[PDB]
Formats: sequence, C-alpha cells, structure tokens
Amino acid sequence: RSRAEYVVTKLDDLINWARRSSLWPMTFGLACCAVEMMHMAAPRYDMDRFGVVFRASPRQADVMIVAGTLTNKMAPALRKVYDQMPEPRYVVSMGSCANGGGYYHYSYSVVRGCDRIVPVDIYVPGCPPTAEALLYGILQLQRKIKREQKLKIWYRR
Amino acid sequence: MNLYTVIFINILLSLTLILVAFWLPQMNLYSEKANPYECGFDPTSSARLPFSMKFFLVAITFLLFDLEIALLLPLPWAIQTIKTSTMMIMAFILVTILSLGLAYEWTQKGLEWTE
Amino acid sequence: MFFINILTLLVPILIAMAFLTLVERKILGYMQLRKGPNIVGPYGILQPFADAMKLFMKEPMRPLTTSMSLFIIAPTLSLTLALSLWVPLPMPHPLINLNLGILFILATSSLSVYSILWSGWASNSKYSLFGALRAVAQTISYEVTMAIILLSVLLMNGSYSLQTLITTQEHMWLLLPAWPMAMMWFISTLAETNRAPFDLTEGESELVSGFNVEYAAGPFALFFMAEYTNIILMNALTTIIFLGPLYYINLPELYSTNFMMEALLLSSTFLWIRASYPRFRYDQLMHLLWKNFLPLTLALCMWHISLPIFTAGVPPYM
Amino acid sequence: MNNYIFVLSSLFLVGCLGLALKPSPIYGGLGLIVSGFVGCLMVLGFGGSFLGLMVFLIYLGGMLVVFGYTTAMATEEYPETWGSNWLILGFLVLGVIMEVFLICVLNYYDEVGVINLDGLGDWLMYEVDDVGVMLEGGIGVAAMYSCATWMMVVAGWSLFAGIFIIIEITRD
Amino acid sequence: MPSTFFNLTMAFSLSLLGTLMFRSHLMSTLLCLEGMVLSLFIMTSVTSLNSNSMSSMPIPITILVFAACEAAVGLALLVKVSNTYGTDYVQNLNLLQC
Amino acid sequence: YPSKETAHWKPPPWNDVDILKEKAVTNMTLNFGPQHPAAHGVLRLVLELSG
Amino acid sequence: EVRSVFPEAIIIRPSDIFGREDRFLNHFANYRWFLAVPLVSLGFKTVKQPVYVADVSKGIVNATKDPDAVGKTFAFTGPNRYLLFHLVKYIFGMTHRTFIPYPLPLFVYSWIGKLFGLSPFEPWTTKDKVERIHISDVMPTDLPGLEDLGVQPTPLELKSIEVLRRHRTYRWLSSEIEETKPAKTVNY
Amino acid sequence: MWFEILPGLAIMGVCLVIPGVSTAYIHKFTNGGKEKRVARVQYQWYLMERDRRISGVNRYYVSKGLENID
Ligand SMILES: COC1=C(OC)C(=O)C(C/C=C(\C)CC/C=C(\C)CC/C=C(\C)CC/C=C(/C)CC/C=C(/C)CC/C=C(\C)CC/C=C(\C)CC/C=C(\C)CC/C=C(/C)CCC=C(C)C)=C(C)C1=O
Ligand SMILES: CCCCCCCCCCCCCCCCCC(=O)OC[C@H](COP(=O)([O-])OCC[N+](C)(C)C)OC(=O)CCCCCCCCCCCCCCCCC
Ligand SMILES: CCCCCCCCCCCCCCCCCC(=O)OC[C@H](COP(=O)(O)OCCN)OC(=O)CCCCCCCCCCCCCCCCC
Ligand code: SF4
Repeated sequence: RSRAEYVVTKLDDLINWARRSSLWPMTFGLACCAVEMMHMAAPRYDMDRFGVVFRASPRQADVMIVAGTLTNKMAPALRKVYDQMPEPRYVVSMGSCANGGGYYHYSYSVVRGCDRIVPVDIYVPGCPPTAEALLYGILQLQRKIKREQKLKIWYRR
Repeated sequence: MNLYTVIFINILLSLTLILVAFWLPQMNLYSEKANPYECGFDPTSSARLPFSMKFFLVAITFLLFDLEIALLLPLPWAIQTIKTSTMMIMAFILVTILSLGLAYEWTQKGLEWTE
Repeated sequence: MFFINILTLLVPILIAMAFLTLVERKILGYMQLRKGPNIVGPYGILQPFADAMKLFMKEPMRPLTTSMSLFIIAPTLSLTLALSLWVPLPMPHPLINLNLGILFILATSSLSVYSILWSGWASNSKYSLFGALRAVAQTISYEVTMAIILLSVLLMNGSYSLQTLITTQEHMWLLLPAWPMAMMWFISTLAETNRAPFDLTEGESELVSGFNVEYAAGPFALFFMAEYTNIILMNALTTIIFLGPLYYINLPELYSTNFMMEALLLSSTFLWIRASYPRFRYDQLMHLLWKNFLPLTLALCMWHISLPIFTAGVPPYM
Repeated sequence: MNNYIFVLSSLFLVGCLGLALKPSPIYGGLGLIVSGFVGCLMVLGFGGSFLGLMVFLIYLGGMLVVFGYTTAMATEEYPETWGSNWLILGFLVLGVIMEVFLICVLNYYDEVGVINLDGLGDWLMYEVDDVGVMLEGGIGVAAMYSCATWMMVVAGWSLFAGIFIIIEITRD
Repeated sequence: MPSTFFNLTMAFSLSLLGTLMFRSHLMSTLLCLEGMVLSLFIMTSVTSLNSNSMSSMPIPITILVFAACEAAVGLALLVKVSNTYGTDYVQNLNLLQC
Repeated sequence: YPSKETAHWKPPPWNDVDILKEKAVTNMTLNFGPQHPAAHGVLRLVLELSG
Repeated sequence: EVRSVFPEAIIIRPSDIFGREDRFLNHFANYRWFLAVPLVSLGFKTVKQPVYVADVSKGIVNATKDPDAVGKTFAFTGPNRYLLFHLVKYIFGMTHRTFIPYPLPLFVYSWIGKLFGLSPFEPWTTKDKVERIHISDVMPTDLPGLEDLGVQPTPLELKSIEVLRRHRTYRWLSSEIEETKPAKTVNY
Repeated sequence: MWFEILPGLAIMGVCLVIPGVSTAYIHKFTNGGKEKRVARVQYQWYLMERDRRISGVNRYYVSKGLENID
C-alpha cells in the first residue's frame, strides 16, 4: 500500500503500546470483587509489574474497574466519576454484580449491570472472579486497545 | 547572560511541553467532564468560601522568625571582622532573644493550634 | 558550546528523573515482596517512556470553575524552577557559577511552593484547597528550620558558594562535625520535597490527590517531573553539602562518580523511607519542626557561632 | 543590554499598578511576588546580590502567609481579578498608556531630566573599584554586627516585642 | 539610574494611591502597604549600591525588619476584624462615628 | 445638634461593647467519599468542617 | 436520486439542529475565542429557526412508526424564527461572555472560512459552513412538520442552557434561565 | 531478585555522571585545556579582562609568558 499508510500504522502501534503499557485504574471499588482486586494488587500477581498502578483521582485514571454491586444510590456517583475521567478511558466490569446484577438482580435497589450506566469495555465473570481472572481481563483489555486503529481510521476518512 | 539564557531555555522547554500536551491529544469535553470533583457527588458549596486557619499565630510568628533569619544570614561575612568579641556577643544576644521569644510563645500556648 | 552544555545537563537530568520513577517502582516492589515493572522493556526500562507518552497523549482537563491562567501557569512554573534549581550545582564545576548559591536555592524552592499553592487555588476544588493549606503549613515549618540549619552549616563553611563547600570537604566530610544538623537537614529535605512521611499535599489516603486532584495528563506529568527532579536535586544538594566526594584537580571524573554514587544512595534512602514509614499528621509535622528541631537548631547555631571563635578556625572569605 | 534596567523598572511599575488596582488578594500577592522578583533583579543589576535575594526570600515568606490569610478570611465567592471589572481593566490599560505618554513627554519636553532615552544605559554603574576584594553588598550588612550594634539591637527588640505584641493581639 | 529612580518613585506613588483609595478588602490595603515598603527598599538599595555606601547598607534590612513587624501586626488586626464580623470589610469597620 | 443626616445616630454604649447580630458559622461541607481511598468505596461521609 | 431509486422514501428536511454536541450553538459560542463576531451584514437579513435535536429524533422515530408519513417530505423547524444577529446576541447573552459584532463581507468571510477549512483534522469552519450560516431559512408553508409527526417543537429559549452553560466562566456558571433576555423573533 | 533494580540504577548512574563530566570537559575545551576562570571578586574579574586585553586575540585563556618579554 501507500508509504504513508505504513507510517500511520506504526504510529498507531506506538500509541497503542503506550496506552496499554500505562493503564492506571481509579481507586474505586464497591465490594468483595474489590477485595479480589486488591488481592490482584497483592505481591503474587503484581499489577504494578504489569504496569497497572492505582490512582485515586479519576483525572489521572485511564481505566475504571467496576468491582462490586452498583446500587441505585451509587449509580449517579459512578456515572460522575466515570464522566470526570479524561477521554482515553476504558471500563472493566468485574463480577456478576457489575456484569448483570448477579445475586441481587431482582432487587429493588440494584442496577442490573453497570452497562446500564457506563459503556463497559470488558466483562470479567465470577463471584468473585479470582485475581487471576481479573488479571486476565486486564491483559485482554491491553490486547483490545492494542487492536485499536485510530490514526488509520483518521487517515482513511 | 548565561544564567538568563538557561532560565529562558527552561521556560521554553516547559512551555513547549505544556503546549504539545494541550494541542496533541483529541479533545472531547462536556459539562460532566469539566464539573469539579467531590468524590462522585455535587459540591454542596463553592470552594471559594472562607476556610478557617488554625495556625495563623504560627504564621505571624513565622514572619517574625523569617526576618530573624534575614538578620542572622550575614554571619558568614560577619565572622571575618576584626572585633570578633562584639560580633560574637551580638550574635549570642540575637539568638538568645529569638529563643526566649520562642519559649515564651510555647509557654503561652501560641504554638498550639486553635480548637 | 554553552547551549550544548545546557542540553547535556538538562536531558540527562530528565532521563535520570524518569528512571528514578522506574527505580522507585522497583525498589518499593522488592521491599513489598513483589517485583515491580519488568515487562515494559527488557527489565522495565521502557515503563517511564510508556507512562510519559500515555500522559502526553491523554487529554487535559479544563474545569469550568477553574481559573485557567493560574491553572496553566503553575505546572510549567514548577518544572522551570526544578531545572533552575538544578542549574548551579557543581559536579565539581557548575554550569552557572554563583556566589550566593544556597540563597538562590532557597528562593527557587519557595517559588516552587508558590507553584503548588497557585495550582491548588486555581483548581477550584475543596481537596485542592486542603492541599494548598497543608503546603502552607509544611513550608512554614521546614522553611524556618532549614534556613537556620543551612546558616549554621555555611557558617562552618565560610561562604555561600558551593565550590567553597568542595574545598571545605577536601579533607573530611561535614557529616562528622555537623551530623545532628545533617539529620535535621535530611528531614527538612524530605519535607521540602514532600516525600513520605511529610508529603501531605498529594495526600493519597487523607485527601484524594490534594493539590493536583483536578490536574490530568500533561500538566500532571509536569508536576510529577518537577517533584522527582526535586528529589534528585535535594539529595544531590545533601551529598554536596555534607558527604563531600573526593576532589582532585587533575581529574574531576572521580568527583562526578563519587557524587553520583552518594546521590543514588540518598535517593534510594528516600524510597526506603517512603516504604518504611506511615504518614505524619500535618499539625504534628509543624509541632515537630517547631518544638524539637527548632530549639536544637538555634542552640547549634549559637554553638557554630562560638566554635570558630574559640578554636581560631574562622573559615577563609574565599 | 542597555535598556535592561529600564525594562525591569517598567515591569516593577506595572506590577505596582496592578497591586494598586487591587484585585482579589491572591492576585495581589501574585503581583507583589512578581514585583519582588523584579526588584531583586534590579538590585542584582545595580550591584550586590545579597539585598535582592534577601528581599526576594522575605517577600516569598510574606506572600505565603498572605495567601494563607486570604484563603482564610479575606476571600469571596467570586474573586475579583483585573479582567472581571471593565473599570479595573480600563484603569489598567489607561495606566499603561499614561506611563508611555509620561515617559515620552519626559523624553521630548524635559530633555535630560529624569528620563533620557539616548542617555539610557549610560548611567547605571557610576564608579566601581576595578581591582579589589571585600566589595560585595553583604559585607555592610555583616558590618551591622560590628559597626551598627544599635541597629542590630533595635531590629532584634522589634522582633521580640513583635512576638509579644502579636500574642497579645490574638490572645482573644 | 535616574530613569530607574523615577520609575521606582512612581511605583511608590501608585502604591500610596492604592493605599489611600480603599476598596472593600483590608488585605488589599495591607498589600498596597507592602508594595510601598518594597519600593522603599529598592530605592534605598539602589541608592546605597550607586553611592557605594556599605555603611548605610544595613538600613534597607532594618526597613524590611520593621515593615515586616508592621505587616505582622496588620495581619493580627485583620484576624480580630474577621473574628468580629466574618469579613475584612472596611465598610463593616464603621461604627465609631457615634 | 441633630440634623437630617445625623438624626439616625445613637449614643455610644456605656461599656463600648456593641450588641452585634450573631453571624452564622459558615462551615465547609465536604463529601468524603464514596470515591475515596479512605471511605472504603461506598461511604458518603458528609463532613461539616471548621478549617 | 433517493426519490428515483426508492419512490416512497420519507424525506426529512430539518433546519439548523441545535443540541449538546451540535456545531451550531457550540460554533457560535466558540466564536468567543476570537476578538469579535464577524457576521455578514451585521447578522441582519438572515433568518433562522433552529430545531432541537431531541425533537428531530422524535420526529424520525415517529416517522418509522407513522403510517401516513410514507412518501412525504417533512420540514423540521423550531417554533420561532430569529435574525442571525439576535440569535448570536442571545447565544452570547446566555454565555454571559461578551458581544462585539463586526460586519464582514461575504467574499472575505468565505476566504477565511476556506483558510480554516484547509486543515487535516476537523476544521473549525469552512466556506460551505459560513455560506450555510448566511443562507436564510425558508418558511415551510406546504410541507408537514413536527406537529404533523406528533412532536411539539421545544423552544431554543427553553433548551438553550443545557448547551451554553459549558462555555461560561466560573463567575456566571450558576446563572438561571431568566437572567438572559430572550431574542426578538421575526414573523417572516 | 534484588539485582533486577541494577539496570535502572545503572541508567540513573550514567545519567548522573554525564552532566558533571560533560561540564568539566566543555569548560576545558572552551578555555583551551584549562579550567574556566572564576571571578568571584572584582580583582579576579580585572585579572581576566587584563588577560583578554594582553592576549591580542580577545580571549583571556590565551596566556602569554616570557615570549612577550625581550
Ligand atoms: C473491606 O472494605 C473495603 C475497603 O477498605 C479496606 C476498601 O478500601 C474498598 C475499596 C478498594 C479499592 C479501591 C481497591 C484499591 C486497592 C488498594 C488500596 C491496594 C493497592 C495499594 C496501593 C494503591 C498502594 C500502592 C503503593 C505503591 C508504592 C505503588 C507506587 C504508586 C505510585 C502512585 C507512585 C509511582 C508513580 C506512578 C505509577 C506514576 C509515575 C510516572 C509518571 C507520572 C511519568 C512521568 C514521567 C515523565 C513525564 C518523564 C518525561 C520526560 C522525558 C525526558 C522522557 C523521554 C521520553 C522519550 C519518548 C524519549 C472496598 C470496596 C471495601 O469494601
Ligand atoms: C544526610 C545525613 C544522614 C541523615 C540521616 C539519614 C538516615 C536516617 C533516616 C531515618 C528516617 C527518618 C524518617 C522521618 C522521621 C521523622 C521523625 C523524627 O525524626 O522525629 C524527630 C525526633 C522527635 O522525637 P519525638 O517527637 O519522638 O519526641 C517527643 C517530643 N515531644 C514530647 C516534645 C513531642 O527526634 C528529634 O527531634 C531529634 C533530632 C536529632 C537530635 C540529634 C542530637 C544529637 C546529640 C547532640 C549533642 C548531645 C550532647 C551535648 C553536649 C553534652 C556535653 C556534656
Ligand atoms: C513561567 C514564568 C516564570 C517566572 C519566574 C522565573 C523564575 C526563574 C528561576 C528562579 C529565579 C530566582 C531568582 C534568581 C535571581 C538571580 C540570582 C543570582 O544570584 O544571580 C546572580 C548571578 C551572578 O551574580 P553573582 O553570583 O554575584 O556573580 C558575579 C560574579 N560571577 O546572575 C546574574 O546576575 C544574572 C541576572 C539575571 C538572572 C535571572 C534571569 C531571569 C530571566 C527571566 C525569567 C522570566 C521571563 C519572563 C516570563 C516569560 C514568559 C513566561
Ligand atoms: S459478584 Fe459476588 S463477589 Fe463480586 S461484588 Fe457481587 S456478591 Fe461480591
């Protein structure tokens, strides 16, 4: 193909490499799934070794790991801290509660899955999913944003 | 001239970094994106309201102590004087007076924070 | 050639800052029974470049309530003052040779505090206001104590230049005559650099992120670069002042190597301290620096006034 | 490199103009910090570095305490800057225009009075000791320890009595 | 030097004009006082450096010391005013007319 | 010597201590959490703070 | 062409749509980043009746469901027609920013629109953009509209603050609807 | 293990020895095999200006010895 197309593809690879090697989650959790999330932070699995480091403010966050039961009282707050994240942001639902309500699906005060509130990039199943499974979801998200072709789509526009 | 040049180079470097940081990435800003952060909820009141200061007396004391520092700072040239006895006595008096003021404020609980 | 000298000072300092971030991650991990970054690059050495590129390709935040002018001005001010504080250090020859070097250092440090304050006030948020006020209290305490410490040390040295400090420590470190104020100076540098246990402005657990809680991407990167450059800066200043590297007129490379080793050891000590200790409360920091350090600092200042007088060891003017 | 001191003096005048125009005290302290830095540069250009660095450090501490105080009690919901009021911004640009007009008037009408553009940069350093040690400005301030002990003791008593005074005022 | 001294005198004149023309903020008035102080310091320092008067070089430091004591007392009085009223308003400080 | 512009004046108090209206304490209200590291995720601690 | 290929195609012709992510209200609000507002003939003799994006979308959905909409051309317009000057004046009044209009002739306005349009990314404006800005909206007389598709046209005065509150500063951020004077409407 | 820190430590060490060594070499190169002269006082500055006038090439570092004396 064109020489400029190759340059654009390599720039896409570089941008995707940077964004997948530096994934900072918001220090945000709701329940037992967030307990497994800090067990992923624990020395056995070392998200920091993978380059994944928690940041407290949503402004410095890249991904949002919805780890727990999203209730009706919590949903505006979750939407607010999602909206306050800057644009290259991703969402990892974790556990059956955040996926589709889970054990509290038919409850009066539970949002039936956080995908009703925020656009979810990756769903991690389990109750709780193990820290292995959450780490697998993080690596799958890294592959997904490695697959992104933003500058190539912009060039083909 | 060299110091001015390197200061200007630092200024240009940081301005270039913040300029490329603001003009390089894709912009998508809306109202909820740029609303202020209050841990997920709306702020009850503006952050420009008065915000009480419990160490105001310590800050005023810091002003006076900083001027005591400014008085004490010509000592490395003062020790070169011919009359070292006068300089030594005056420096001792100054540091002792400063220490007595600190001790009096400590006794009168000025270093403790209000409420 | 002077511009090439500017480049070969500025660029290696920036790369050393980025690899200081990497080495903090590795050292904290290995002190926390984990590994730290070893995937991004051979041994994690591409992780800081990945983080820098991600932050500079993420969009910045411009909040509605935020004063845009000071919000923009504060991080570039912080980075410029960090590099300006780096500029006059002799290793053993400074890029800019000053007479009142430590006075330049003190002025530039206080202006960096102003960068933090203006960031906290411009980012119109309550956590940012908390970070600004905590910065005010912290810099009050360490400013008075550190000024008296440096006054006593340079009274032993004799002048405000730093090549004079090299000549002073030609035969012996100043750690041996002045080790109590060396300890107090080390704690003062921790509080100046806002490192644990005296960080208290980027309060992770007490606040959310403190003064830079509304900052995102590029300006946040500028703040982080300024802080870690200040870490290497203050440790370099500590080893220049107190742990005098071996200086020989025929070869300065030995001085540069010894300075590098001692500065790396002090920076690793900073990371070690952050791993080891829990955070102070910010009124306890002021009470510490005003009730324990300050009376002893005044006493030792009087002692170092007296000491060259009764020992006849008054230092030379030049 | 001739009008460098004049440019600094003009910047100091502009900073004092903003401080006189009185924005919110955060911006007032900012203008005072910039004016202090500019005055430090002016003292640096005219001579010894010690006085400029001293006033710089003193004003850094002072405006730090002022910033804390204006966040404490001298604040409002909408802080007023130079651009928030049309009258204040108009006074700012009118003061700049009046400064330019006055320096042009003193350049043309008064010839060599206080301002001379042709003579600018010629009368900055009058006389200097070309060969000589012990000439820097900090040595006189050091001579306050020996030559002016009365000056030393009145300054020290001012600080001591000031500690007692502020404790008694804020005793409440 | 004469153009610089004229500019410093005009800076003092502007700071005095700001002090004499009150707005709502006593803190802003104190800042104008500190600007007058800064102009005085710079004038004294450049005069001493121009005339090589090292004997008179302690005078600017003495000016700074006493002026900082003035600013300290002003901040303490502003603390008392804010404790009385809630603001530092000179329009609130007005009940001594009768 | 009262006039129209000074007829509204009152004599000063005998002890020079004026009865002022009690100003309302404007304490800062903060939402500590739920998005807070110390709030354990789902706590909205409404904090009324003086300083 | 769509009528030739698909003879019973429902053709919906809306006016300049305004909404949260539009390029009409946000465009005129982003005119504040320059010194003045360069309108052609000072914004007069140019009539516009913008239509809400939710109204257009409700009309489209009701066209999917409506049995009597087949083969028709609908005209989706707002309830009030404004001159371009009064519209931009109302936009800047809702922004509380400032308002400095400037009469700029159309040929040089198209020139600077072309200059902005020669951009590799999304341009701020184009020659076609400024031409569509200064083309007046026709008055829909025979065509059916939002009322005939069952949608009440919500007014710009009612839905304006959900768009232009972002472009305000901190001083005017908490300003209500009633603090801005509504623009004068024209019957023609 | 604990020696995986050593690559980053070595990069930091090289990036810290570069500025001082490069500054010394640049001073020596720009002053002609000698260290850059320090004028901390007016006497030393006057010496530097006298050397600059004496050299005849408007460079203070070009020193003249006994070859200029008959
Ligand atoms: C039981 O009840 C409950 C709780 O209660 C106990 C809860 O809590 C709770 C909530 C639970 C959670 C939210 C889970 C959260 C998990 C934890 C709290 C545990 C995890 C632990 C931590 C967060 C502590 C981590 C500690 C560390 C030491 C890690 C280090 C972290 C840091 C932030 C510091 C390091 C910094 C970074 C990672 C970023 C650094 C890098 C940069 C910013 C890069 C800057 C560099 C540049 C810009 C340089 C550029 C310049 C150049 C010259 C480069 C050249 C470039 C080229 C391209 C050439 C729930 C739900 C709950 O039910
Ligand atoms: C750069 C060189 C190396 C520096 C040291 C670097 C390595 C060590 C780093 C350790 C980690 C520090 C992390 C932060 C710790 C913060 C807490 C802290 O330090 O608190 C300070 C603590 C405070 O103690 P405290 O707060 O627990 O005490 C309680 C005090 N009250 C009740 C009032 C609250 O200690 C000090 O303040 C001591 C400072 C040093 C004193 C040194 C004195 C030496 C002896 C002098 C001469 C004695 C003889 C005189 C002549 C007699 C003749 C007969
Ligand atoms: C983002 C905005 C940032 C604004 C703030 C910028 C801060 C810059 C960094 C901190 C500066 C702190 C103050 C330093 C003052 C000078 C210190 C000093 O001692 O300088 C003296 C020195 C030589 O003097 P001496 O040591 O006696 O040597 C004589 C014999 N060798 O050297 C000299 O005499 C040289 C005199 C000039 C030195 C300072 C140069 C400053 C240049 C301007 C910076 C700002 C530009 C304007 C804004 C641009 C747009 C943002
Ligand atoms: S999915 Fe299971 S483990 Fe996870 S938050 Fe829900 S109940 Fe807890």
